[PDB]
Amino acid sequence: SMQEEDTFRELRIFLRNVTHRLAIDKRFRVFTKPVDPDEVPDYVTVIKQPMDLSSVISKIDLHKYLTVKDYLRDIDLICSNALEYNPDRDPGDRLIRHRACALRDTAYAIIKEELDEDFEQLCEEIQESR
Ligand SMILES: CC(=O)c1csc(NC(=O)[C@@H]2CNCCN2)n1
Repeated sequence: SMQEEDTFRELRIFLRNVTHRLAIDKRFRVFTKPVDPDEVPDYVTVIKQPMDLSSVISKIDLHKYLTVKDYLRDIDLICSNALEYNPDRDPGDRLIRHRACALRDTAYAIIKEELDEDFEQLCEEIQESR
């Protein structure tokens, strides 16, 4: 319905705002763009499903997210891909793991503070109806 499309549009506006606040954070620069194969050649080999904040923005605009849970699955994928690719005790790995966990924690905390639980519930019920 037209009312339901307004609901999903509000969700997209919210998700773009959260994603922008993550993308401008200096700690998360490594997560803002796909990994360059010329720079990191073993990445495409270890990580089967890459995800980054620019790809998240594109999926918002393609109406791929109908609930915040769909969005958080891709935030969680950014984080879990980073932990998987950086498992070593080396400081370069430890730094990215710390940033990856901060990205995930920050996104969850913004959503917990700013997304109305009834709004998310409405989104889920519209989605379950289609
Ligand atoms: C996006 C992401 O997770 C990513 C991008 S570069 C990188 N890891 C490194 O550059 C290496 C890995 N181990 C050797 C020392 N640091 N991880």
